[PDB]
Amino acid sequence: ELDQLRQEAEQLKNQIRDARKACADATLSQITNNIDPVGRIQMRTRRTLRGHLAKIYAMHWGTDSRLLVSASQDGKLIIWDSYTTNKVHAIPLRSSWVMTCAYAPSGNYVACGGLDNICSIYNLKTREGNVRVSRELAGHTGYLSCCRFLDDNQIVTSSGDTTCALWDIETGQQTTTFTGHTGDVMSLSLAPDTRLFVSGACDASAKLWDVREGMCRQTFTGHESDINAICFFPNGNAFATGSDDATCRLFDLRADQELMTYSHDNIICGITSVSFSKSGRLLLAGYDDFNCNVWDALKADRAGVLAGHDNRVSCLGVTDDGMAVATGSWDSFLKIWN
Amino acid sequence: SIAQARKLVEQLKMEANIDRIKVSKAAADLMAYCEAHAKEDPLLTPVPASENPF
Amino acid sequence: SAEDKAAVERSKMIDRNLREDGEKAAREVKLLLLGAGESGKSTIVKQMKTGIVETHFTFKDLHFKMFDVGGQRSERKKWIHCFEGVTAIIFCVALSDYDLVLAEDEEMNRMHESMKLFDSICNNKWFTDTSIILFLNKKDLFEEKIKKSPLTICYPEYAGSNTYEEAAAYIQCQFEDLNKRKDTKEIYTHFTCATDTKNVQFVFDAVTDVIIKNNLKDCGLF
Amino acid sequence: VQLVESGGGLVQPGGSRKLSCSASGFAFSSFGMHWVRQAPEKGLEWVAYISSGSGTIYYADTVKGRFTISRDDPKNTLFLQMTSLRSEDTAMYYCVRSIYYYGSSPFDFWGQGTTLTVSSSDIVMTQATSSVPVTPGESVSISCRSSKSLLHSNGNTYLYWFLQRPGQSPQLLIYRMSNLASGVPDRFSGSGSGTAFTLTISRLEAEDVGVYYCMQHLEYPLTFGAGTKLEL
Amino acid sequence: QCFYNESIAFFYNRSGKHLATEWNTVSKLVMGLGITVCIFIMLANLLVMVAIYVNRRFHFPIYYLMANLAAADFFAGLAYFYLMFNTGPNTRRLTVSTWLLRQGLIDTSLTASVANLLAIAIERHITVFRMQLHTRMSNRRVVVVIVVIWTMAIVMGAIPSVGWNCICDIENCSNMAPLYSDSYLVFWAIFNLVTFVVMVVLYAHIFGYVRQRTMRMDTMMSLLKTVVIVLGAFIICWTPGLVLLLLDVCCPQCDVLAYEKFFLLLAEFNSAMNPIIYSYRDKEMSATFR
Ligand SMILES: CCCCCCc1ccccc1CCCCC(=O)N[C@H](CO)COP(=O)(O)O
Repeated sequence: ELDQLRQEAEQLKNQIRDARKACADATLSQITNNIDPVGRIQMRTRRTLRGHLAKIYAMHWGTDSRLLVSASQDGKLIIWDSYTTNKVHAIPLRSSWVMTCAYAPSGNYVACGGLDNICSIYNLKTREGNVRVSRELAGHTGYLSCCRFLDDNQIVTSSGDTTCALWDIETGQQTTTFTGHTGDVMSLSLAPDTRLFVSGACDASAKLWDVREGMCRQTFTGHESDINAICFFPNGNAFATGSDDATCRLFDLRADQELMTYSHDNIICGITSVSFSKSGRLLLAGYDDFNCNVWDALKADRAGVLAGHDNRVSCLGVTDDGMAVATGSWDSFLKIWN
Repeated sequence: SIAQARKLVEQLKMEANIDRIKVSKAAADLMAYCEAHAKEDPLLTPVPASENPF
Repeated sequence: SAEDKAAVERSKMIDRNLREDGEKAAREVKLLLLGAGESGKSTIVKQMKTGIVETHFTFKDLHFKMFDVGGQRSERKKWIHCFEGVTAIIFCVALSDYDLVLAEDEEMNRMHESMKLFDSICNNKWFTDTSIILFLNKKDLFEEKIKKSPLTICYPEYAGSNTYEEAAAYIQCQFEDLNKRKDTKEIYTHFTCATDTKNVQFVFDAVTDVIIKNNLKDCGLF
Repeated sequence: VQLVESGGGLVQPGGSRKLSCSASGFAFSSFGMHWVRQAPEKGLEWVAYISSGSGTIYYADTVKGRFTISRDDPKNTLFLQMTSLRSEDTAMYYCVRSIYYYGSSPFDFWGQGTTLTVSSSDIVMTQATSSVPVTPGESVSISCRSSKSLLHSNGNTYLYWFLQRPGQSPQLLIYRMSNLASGVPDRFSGSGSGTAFTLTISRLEAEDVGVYYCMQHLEYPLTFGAGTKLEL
Repeated sequence: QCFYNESIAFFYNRSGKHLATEWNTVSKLVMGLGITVCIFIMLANLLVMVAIYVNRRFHFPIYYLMANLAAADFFAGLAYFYLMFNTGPNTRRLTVSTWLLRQGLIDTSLTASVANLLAIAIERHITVFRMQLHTRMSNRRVVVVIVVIWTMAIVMGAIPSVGWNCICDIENCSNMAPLYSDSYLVFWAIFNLVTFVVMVVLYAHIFGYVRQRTMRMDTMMSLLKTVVIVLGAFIICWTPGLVLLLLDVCCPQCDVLAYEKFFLLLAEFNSAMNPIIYSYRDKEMSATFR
C-alpha cells in the first residue's frame, strides 16, 4: 500500500539521520582550532581576456594548465591561451544559448551545450585545420547545465530533465542514465579517479553517483535552496557545494555528513561557482555580489576576496598545477588571478 | 506512484547500508592532506616571479 | 619569435571576425515569446512567416529573431536570465479562455493562469526595463463566446454589458494593471487581426518605439 | 588534402614566369603558405611566405624584390610571380602549408612541386653526415649543429626535422625537438639542447630510407641544412 | 607695404577706438560681471568634468564629448578671465605680440566651444538614427572628432596671430579689432553661421524622424523643449556678436564699436550656460552633482 511504504520510507530516513548524529564525533571547527591561519591571500589580476561580446557562462581549464575555453551567449566558443592572452580558436556554435563547457583531458576535444538540449562535441586536432563538430548527443529533454569528459569517448552530462547521463561519443547513445533527482540538476563534478561523480540539483540535495553501476551511493542534504555549483576536494574524499542560500558546505563521502558551512552575515547573494586549491586549503567561490571570495577551507574564515568584475562571476576554475584561478563574469571578461 | 514509492524505499535501504566513519577521523584526513601538499600550493604561498608563468 | 608573431597575427584575424560577427548580431532584433499553451503563439508564428525554437523573419529591412521557448517545461528561475536584453517580450493570451479551465488544474481559469504568468514576467528582476508586447488572440471566437456566456464566470466583479467592445476593454486594462514598473516599461496591447497581416506590422511599430525611445536615452536627448 | 602546383618547364634567362598552386580539401584561407625549392642535385632552400589573409609577406635574400607571392583565398590558389630569372633559380618548387597557434605543427603538408629549369645574419645549420650506411632493424642517430641557441626564452627550440624518400615530397617528422608529427611511427625521436640536435631511430625499414633535413624557425629566412642520406 | 614697428597706440588711433589710460566705473562694471561669469564658467565646468570622469556610468562617447564641451568652456573662462585684467587702462600695458596673445586665446576658446556644439549635434543625429538596440560602443569616432575640433580651434586662433591680419594692409581691416582684417572677420562669422545652420537642420531632422515614427504608435514635448532650448542658447548668445562683426566688415560709417564690450560678455555667457543646458535633462548626471 502507499501508506505502508510511505510511513516505512520516512523510517528509512530516520536510520540514515540517526546514524549520522552518532558519527558526528566532533566539529571540524573544533578539530582545526590550532591550525595557524592562512593569512591574507592577496591575488591580483594577471591577465584579462577580452573578445567576448555577451555574458560568459562557462569556462574550463586544460590539463596542461595553459589553454582554456569559454562560452557566451554571443554564440562563440573561444579557446584561449592564458600565458599570451591570444585566441587559439573561435568556434561558432549553431545555438547561441550555451550554458556549459568542458575541455577534454587530452585537449583533443571540447564540448558545449545549453537550452538546445544537445551536447555538441567539437574536434580540435583536424587534418583540415578548422574545429569541426564531431557528435551531437541529443537524448535530454531539458537544458544541459553541465558536462565533464571522462575520456575521449565517455562524457557525463547533467540536464534540467532532473537526470544525469553517461554517454558514448562514438555511438552517440547514453551508456547509462542517472535518475533519482527530484529537482533540476545544475552541476556535476567528477572525482579525481573518474570512478564517481557528485551532482547538485535544484531540490537542495547532492547525490554521489557510481559511473560504472549507474546507481546513487549516497545523498547529502543540508542546503535550503538550489545548489548551483559543486566540486570535489582534491583527494576525492570530500566535496563542496554552492547554493542560493549564500552558504558553501563541505560534505564528506566517508562520514556521509556535512563538515563546514561558509556563511558570513554580510553575504546575501547566491553562489554561482565553487572551486578548490590544489592543496585543498582554499575554497574559492564566485558569488553574485559581483565579487569572488576565498575561504579558508579548514577554518571557515573568509581570508581574501577577488573583486574585479562589473556583473556576476559566472564561472570560476583553478588550474591543475594551482598556479592560477580564472573567473568569468557577465561583464564579458575573463580575468586570470594569481 | 506505487512504483515510485517502491523504487524509493530500496534507494535509501542501499544508502543506509554503508559503512560510516567518524567525522573525527575524516576531519584529520582533510587536515592531513592539506598540510602534506601545502608547500606545493601556489595560491596559498605566493611564488617568486621566476617560477610564476603569469 | 616568429611563431609567436604569427600567433598574434592569427589571434587578430580571429578577433576581427568576432567583431564583424558582433556587428552583424547587433543589427538582428531579439524577441522572446511566451504565453499559455493554447494562446495562439503557434498561430502567431505562422502569420509572421525540442528545446528552444528560433524563427527568423525580415520586415521593412529589419531582421527579427523570435525565440519560442515554450518547449522547456523546466524551472524558469534558472534559464530565464539568458534572455535579458531582448528588445521585447511578446506575450500571447487567448481571449476565448475566460470561461474555460485548464485540463490539468481543477478550477483555476486559463485566463487567471495567464495573468499569474504575466505578473511574474512583467515584474521579473531580469526584465525591469524590457517592453512587453501583449497580443490578445482569438478575439473573434471571444465575440461569439461572450454573446451567450457571461463574463462573470472569470471576473466575479464587473460593471458592464456583455458587448465585445466593453468586454474586451476590461480585460485589456486588467492585463495592463499587472505591472508595478509603470514608469519604466511600455505594454503595447493589440487585438489579433488575421487578414490584415498587421500583427507583424504592430510588432515593427512597437519595436521601433522601444528602439527610438532607447536611442534618445543614451544620447541624453530624453 | 592534396596540394598541386602548376607552371615550371623551360625558360631563357631574364624571362618572367608564374607558378600557381591550387589548394584543395582543406581550409586554405587560414593556413600560412611557404615556398621551398630544391636544386637538381642540392638541398632545400626557403624562398617566400604569406601569413593568413596576406598580412605578412617575407622573402629570402636571393629573391628579395625579384619574386612576388600572392594568394587568392576565394579560389584556394597560391601564386608566385617571378622576374628576371637567373641561372641559380633552377629547382623543384614545393609549396608548403603551415599554421601557427599554440601547439600547432607547421610545415606538415608539402605539395608535389613543379620543375623549373632556366636555360644557360642568417642562422647556418650544419650536419656533417652524408650517405651514412645503415641496415634495417638496427639503431641509428643523425646529429645536427646550429650556429645560435635555438632555445628561445619561452622554451620552444624551433628546430624541425624532415624526411624526403626517393622521388617523394619532403615529409615532416618532428615539428619541434621532442615532438612527433602526425602519421609518423613512434620509432623516430629527437633530443637536443641549444646548438646540438640528434634524431634517433630505434628500428628502421626500407620505407624510411632516404635523405633527412633539419630546419630552424627561430627567425627568418628559415635556413635549412644539408642532406643526410641513409644508405641501403 | 607693412608697418609692424608701430605700437598698440598707433593702431587704436588708426581705428576709432579709445586707449582709456584712466580707470572707469564702466570699466569696473564690465570687469565685475566678466570675473563673475569667468568664476561661474570655471566652477561649472570643473563640476561637469569631475562628474564625467568619476562615474563608471558616464563612460560612453556622448559623455566624452560632454566633458570635452566642459573643458573647452573652461578654456574660454580662462581666456575671458585673462582678457579682463587687460582692458581699460591695462590695455595700454600691451604690445602687438601680447595683444595678439590675448585675442588668440579668445578666438581659439570660442571656436572650440562652437565646434563641440556641432560635434554633439552630429553625434546625436547618428545615435538617434541607428536602428539597433545595444550597438557595442567604440571610443574611435569620439577621439577622432575630439582631435578635429581642437586642431581646428588652435589653427583658427593662431592664423591671425601668424599671417592673417592687417599689419600689411592698414587700409582694409576692422573697426573693433584694429589688426584683424575684414577677411578674417568674415571667415569667423560665416564659420559660426554655417555651424549654426547645420545644427538647425540636424536637430530638425531628429525631430521629424522621432515625430513620425513614435506618433505612428510624452517624448515629443520633452524633445521639442530640449531642441528649442539647445538652439536658443546659441541663437540668443551668438546672433548679437555675429551680426555685430558682419556690420563691421560690411557697413562703413556704421557706429558698431558701440555695443562691443557687452556682446562679448554675452558670447562668454553662452559657454557659461552650456554645462547646465547639456546636463539638466540627464537627471541622473545632474543629480550626481553633490
Ligand atoms: C577678434 C574677432 C574674433 C571674433 C569675434 C569675437 C567677439 C565676439 C563678440 C563680441 C566681441 C568679439 C571680439 C571683439 C574684439 C575683442 C575685444 O576684447 N573687444 C572689446 C570691446 O570693448 C575690447 O577689448 P579691449 O580693447 O578693451 O582690450
